[PDB]
Amino acid sequence: HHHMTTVAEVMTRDLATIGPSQSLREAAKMMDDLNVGSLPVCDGVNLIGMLTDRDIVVRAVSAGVAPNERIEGVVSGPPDWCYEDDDVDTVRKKMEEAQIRRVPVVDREKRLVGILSLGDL
Amino acid sequence: HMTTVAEVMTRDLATIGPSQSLREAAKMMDDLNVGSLPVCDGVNLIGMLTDRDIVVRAVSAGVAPNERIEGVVSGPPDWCYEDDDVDTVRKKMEEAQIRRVPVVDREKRLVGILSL
Ligand SMILES: [Cl-]
Ligand SMILES: [Cl-]
Repeated sequence: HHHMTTVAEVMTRDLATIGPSQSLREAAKMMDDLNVGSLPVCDGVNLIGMLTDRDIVVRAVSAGVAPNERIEGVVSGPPDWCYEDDDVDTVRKKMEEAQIRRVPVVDREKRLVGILSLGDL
Repeated sequence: HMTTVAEVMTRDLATIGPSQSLREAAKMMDDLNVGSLPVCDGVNLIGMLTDRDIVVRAVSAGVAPNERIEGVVSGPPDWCYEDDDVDTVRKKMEEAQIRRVPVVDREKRLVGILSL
């Protein structure tokens, strides 16, 4: 048995992201269509944060921020994130510590390369 | 000895009615640190409105925060009686990935909320 499993071996590489200038309505539609509760917010491979369904509710809806408004005013971080060569068990423990279900994965240049979800484990 | 739902549920009820706004629901979820709220019209338990429901049924449709929540909730809700076995109910909650279940008496009146 050669090695402990790395994030790269279990993450998804089919990346669905949303930009900071897109609307809360667009984020909510993407969450519904993809059946996910959290989206990576990026400009291209440049990771800004993760936006959750609960973030939309407690940071936007509760404050009267309407669906046409841009995501970027609602994003708050710093995001959890990991490197693709990190050990998956260590990352899983950090996800449970933050009570998150998806974590973005970057390469050594901090470019977004994947998403690790609890369901991948 | 079997622990019943009544022994561990919260009896302090904070519910929302169908005529109240999405903003009010979201603010209650934040203030109470919960992901779902019982929707009640008087003694009539209609369903459990989740934070995700607000997003995928209201925000995704462009609904403004001041709009009422009526019709956003979908069901039927999971629910249990106060004298049900809590271990059984929690097994069902784990299976369905729900974190809160409304608890009713034999007349189907809301008496508590079970969390975990
Ligand atoms: Cl989901
Ligand atoms: Cl929560």
